[PDB]
Amino acid sequence: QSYNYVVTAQKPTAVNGCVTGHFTSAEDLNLLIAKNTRLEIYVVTAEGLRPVKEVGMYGKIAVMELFRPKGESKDLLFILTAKYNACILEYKQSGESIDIITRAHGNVQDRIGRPSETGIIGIIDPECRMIGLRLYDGLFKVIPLDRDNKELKAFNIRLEELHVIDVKFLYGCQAPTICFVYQDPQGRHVKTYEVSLREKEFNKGPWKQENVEAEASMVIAVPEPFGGAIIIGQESITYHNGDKYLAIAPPIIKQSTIVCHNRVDPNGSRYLLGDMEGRLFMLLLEKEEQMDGTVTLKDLRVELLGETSIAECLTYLDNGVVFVGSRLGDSQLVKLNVDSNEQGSYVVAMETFTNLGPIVDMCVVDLERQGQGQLVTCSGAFKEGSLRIIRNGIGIQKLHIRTVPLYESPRKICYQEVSQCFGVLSSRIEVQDTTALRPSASTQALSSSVSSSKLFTSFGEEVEVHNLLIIDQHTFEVLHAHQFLQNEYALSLVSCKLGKDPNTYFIVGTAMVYPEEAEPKQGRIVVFQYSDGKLQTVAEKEVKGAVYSMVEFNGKLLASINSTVRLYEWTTEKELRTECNHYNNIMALYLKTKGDFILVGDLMRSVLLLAYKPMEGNFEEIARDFNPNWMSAVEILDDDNFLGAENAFNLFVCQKDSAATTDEERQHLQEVGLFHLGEFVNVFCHGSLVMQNLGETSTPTQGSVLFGTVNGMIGLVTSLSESWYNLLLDMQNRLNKVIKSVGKIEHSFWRSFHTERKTEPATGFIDGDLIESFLDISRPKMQEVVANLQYDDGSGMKREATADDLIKVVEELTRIH
Amino acid sequence: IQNQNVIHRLERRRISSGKAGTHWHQVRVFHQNVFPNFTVVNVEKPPCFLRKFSPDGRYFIAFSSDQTSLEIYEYQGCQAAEDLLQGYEGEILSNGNDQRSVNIRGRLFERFFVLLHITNVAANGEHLNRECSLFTDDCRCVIVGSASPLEDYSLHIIDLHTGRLCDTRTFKCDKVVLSHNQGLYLYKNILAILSVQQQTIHVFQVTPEGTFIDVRTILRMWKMQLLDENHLFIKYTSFFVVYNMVTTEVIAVFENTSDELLELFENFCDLFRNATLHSEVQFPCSASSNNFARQIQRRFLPISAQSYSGSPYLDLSLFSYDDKWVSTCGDHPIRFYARDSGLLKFEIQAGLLRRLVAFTFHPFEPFAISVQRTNAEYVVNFHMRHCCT
Amino acid sequence: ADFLKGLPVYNKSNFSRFHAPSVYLPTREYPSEQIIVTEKTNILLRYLHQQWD
Repeated sequence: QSYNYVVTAQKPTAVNGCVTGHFTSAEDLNLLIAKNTRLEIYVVTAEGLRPVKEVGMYGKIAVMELFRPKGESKDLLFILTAKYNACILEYKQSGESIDIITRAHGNVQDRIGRPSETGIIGIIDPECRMIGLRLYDGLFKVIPLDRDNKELKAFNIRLEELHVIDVKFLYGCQAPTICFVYQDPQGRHVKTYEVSLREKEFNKGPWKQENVEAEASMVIAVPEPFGGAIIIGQESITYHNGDKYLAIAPPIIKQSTIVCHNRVDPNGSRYLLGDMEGRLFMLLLEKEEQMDGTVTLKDLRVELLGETSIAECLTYLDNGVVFVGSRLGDSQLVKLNVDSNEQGSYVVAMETFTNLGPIVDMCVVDLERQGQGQLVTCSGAFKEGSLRIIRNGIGIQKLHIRTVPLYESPRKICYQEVSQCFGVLSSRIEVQDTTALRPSASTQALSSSVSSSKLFTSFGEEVEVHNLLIIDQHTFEVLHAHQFLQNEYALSLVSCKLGKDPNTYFIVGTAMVYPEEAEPKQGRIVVFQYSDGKLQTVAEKEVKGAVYSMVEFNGKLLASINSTVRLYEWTTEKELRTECNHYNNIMALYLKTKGDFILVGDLMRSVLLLAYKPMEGNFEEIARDFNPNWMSAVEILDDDNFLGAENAFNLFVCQKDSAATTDEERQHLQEVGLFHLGEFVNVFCHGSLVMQNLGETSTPTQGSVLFGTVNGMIGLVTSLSESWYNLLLDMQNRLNKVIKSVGKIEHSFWRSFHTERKTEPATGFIDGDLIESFLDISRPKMQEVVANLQYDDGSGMKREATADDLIKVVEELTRIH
Repeated sequence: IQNQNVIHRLERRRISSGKAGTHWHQVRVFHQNVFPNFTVVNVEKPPCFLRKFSPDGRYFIAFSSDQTSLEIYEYQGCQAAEDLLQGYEGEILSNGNDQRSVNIRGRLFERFFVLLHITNVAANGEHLNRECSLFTDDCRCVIVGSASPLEDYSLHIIDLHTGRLCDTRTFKCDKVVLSHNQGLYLYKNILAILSVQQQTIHVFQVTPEGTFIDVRTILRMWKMQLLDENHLFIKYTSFFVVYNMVTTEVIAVFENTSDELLELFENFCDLFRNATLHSEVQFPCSASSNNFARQIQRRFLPISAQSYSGSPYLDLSLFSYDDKWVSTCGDHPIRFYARDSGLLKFEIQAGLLRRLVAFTFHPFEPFAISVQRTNAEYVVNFHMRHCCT
Repeated sequence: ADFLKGLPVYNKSNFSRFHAPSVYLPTREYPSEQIIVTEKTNILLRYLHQQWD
């Protein structure tokens, strides 16, 4: 039916979690980084980070903990995946050969149980007695770390609280004691329990429940001799240890929320904190010794050290070097200095690590007109927002990324070849008096304009100012900046000729956004012409809703205003005029076209295929997918195959069943392909990053669709012939036997389609990573794979395959990316 | 004040997928933006008794006027009638004298539901039970039944996609409470039938292809529930018993007023409910799993099969609403406010602008029907999302 | 800044020569010593069995 081939051009780059320990031996200090499905292992040396290994896992790493139980010479690594595959791994080395063995593996998924709002939480006792997992509301799963038993019996303890914010294991307890923050109708409180493995229960905790700040959201376990725990909220920081209780409310931290923390000293005298604005604080615990030699807390003191990237995770490595793992921007290796620099900051950056995520929008442009596609992406958010230009080539061929920082959030991008410029929607945050928080690109433009439309909050609130930026294509300098009306958000952006008008216009769909209203009730379709270095509002149309997406459709304007898909004609007086409407939608978020066909991707109703009838001047619903899915991107592979990425990290392909006999059966699209990508796809676009020379006609694939995801991943989807699909599916089945997985997760289980409503094995898709991994296994193993396999050598008949045949076949497959 | 506007949530979703395991709530919160904000009154309705949607929501079940044939419709979606309502800005479509209003009320039902199959299953003078309907985990088939006096009872399994009757069992002398799935229970392709007159519990597993295979046959029994494939929960009269049919051992007994029984129910009401067994990712709402649900329960068995819809608008984690009417006729419309800010979001009203009332929500879509029933007269209204553009 | 002296040091030479990876392809079948199995019976019935004791 559908024969697709999915491969990765750029591996995920967004850092999800960072840990440090003694993993490779008892003497190396290892930094372990989880980039979605990847686990990177570096050794801290005199030269910095020495990349030692990289492990691909068959799941999304949610938890990463290093623990060294008694009787172990070095650390074991616990990894839980998003499909609940749990694996305890040991790093083993035999000189030149590195073996990452799986000490234990299992699946800890529970069929019944509501996923918690705050997500998967995995903690390990300081004495390495147990692993605790918060996966569902009112349940705590305990995995005891025994040695003699053949099986690790993980059991559940009923957790009385139902809304847990954060859990931790306390230090200095003769029994494993947990401390957690929970929310109830009475507010937020902090509680402690003790884990009894024999009774399989929770006994009363060491110290009492306490009412805490309304925004208390982080729990830190302070090691001995201090003990206790620090509860961190939005406006105050508290310390609780039995009857001992301290609390401070520093005015410096009130601006934004602290999201990550790390322990600097082994005894917990100093902690690192990072907040959403990108600032780095040092929490200090001042100790006082009693006459009997005991050590007790005296006061808490917070200092501001400077600004870093927006930190998803922090990890103090050594000698004042801190790894700032960023999700919205480039990760960093930064150094804390004793004395501040000229700018009054103790923090000085040393190294930066590229992060393409979140890829919010992207376009394929032949900038140099050499016939090769370059990818221009709107990456990052807040002060990290930028444009990334991605080329394929030699500095072997790799991907080369150039960064153009904007210091504000880019939303949409479109390319206007006649003007030799890009149009970028962007937004920035201002404090209501409104004043800009920091200088950005929308404020350093050479020339700027403000909306003059007359067609249409408390102190301290944050308001978004949206701008349309005209950006040069050579220097990537912000030529022009157009600030829209107050409380107006620019959502969609297209660049097209309209009607018989020879002028190329930028077209922006906007909306009026107020916090109390659930949905926009007004919007504008504004047609600008960028000429003479100046942007002028050629036309503007008031519409009754947010213009979510617009695409040029055979010289007309196809727009989506709330649940309406409207067609506009560009008249002779150069104003828009409605031609036809299609109202049957919940929310027409995504629009694609091919010929006279429109693929509408809805918020929750999957895809729908309409056709414009030229001789009637109206739409007609050709067919629609009746399986509900939460789309995030749509694409039309060909006239009968429609691709779609949904919310739970899955890809599917629907087919216009032309073989149906009744018009009723032709109204349904059949889900001919299912696949679990493991990424949230933001953008699909037709194109390729490689040279499409005349000699490339020998490729067995047809089509090429790039997709950009939140985690900085870039992937490629192509189509195979039936015989090629069969051959590569046989390859898949045999490689699933030859290659053993880290953590021992079955590839078929990993790639299986899995949503809130259904779970089916992947069909009509060929994992390109697994197929390309065939080229690097040992030659005896290749003989094992190729053995007894039947191959069509090209003479029209089938023979016994040889290694060179399938080597050249796969070599041809890897020439598509 | 927090940003409730859907555009904020869309942009936030684009730039971030949240922590691991949270991507389900990132879309569950969208039901606070898109809701059934419009109501059409007194829609023309075919001669059939509507029952409910399938767990996946694709199909709709009705019982014909002959009470011997089952009607299977395909649900076209909650946007199926958007074009008919243009220009009618407002919250309700008042029952008026204008020809457009009566035209809309005459076209709406056929817009929303399309007849697929009419399968005559009843025979020998038996009649289908109005309230008996169970669905398989794959949602490929539906379980129906047909019939203090005693009569011959019959159970059938019907493929929904194709309409073909798959399998049927008969019981010459049987007394089962087929109404509201009282004498029937389904859990993970395990079907249990409860014969009160014969003091019997009978077990089968159902095949994915839709056939019955016998498993086993086992103060007085009153009702039944199945905790899992290894444990029954029986009533006696009251006394509750949890028992194992594999080991034939009584596990536990309880008195109806016992306190440890009450606390265990408070602890595992979710496990007793089995709201959304038809999928691996579940979102139950009960006193056992929600702050507000436990608050209402504390401020104030056995559970019927599939009795709880998984509608997100009925989820207390998202919407504040009065608990009296929806989990006689409601004297007032039911209002739904947001949990985050408390602002009013949408009203639902079953009455024309005592009588029995019934409310049906789509398991996920912003669509609902309301039925008012009397001794001989019915009236149905449609609540659905609507915008004017 | 008196709060930044004496930062923890593991090796005095780490990052002292700083200036501004191979994929692991497992092929040898190494059998896992333990397997992480969950309690097959759910929490309610497990609690009932425990209380039966």
